[PDB]
Amino acid sequence: MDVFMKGLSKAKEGVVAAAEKTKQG
Repeated sequence: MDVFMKGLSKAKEGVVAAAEKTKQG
């Protein structure tokens, strides 16, 4: 499940990226 965790975390970074970009514009 390590890979799955990395996959989720990788997606999270993108959602965070979106969250920051959206909350800053």
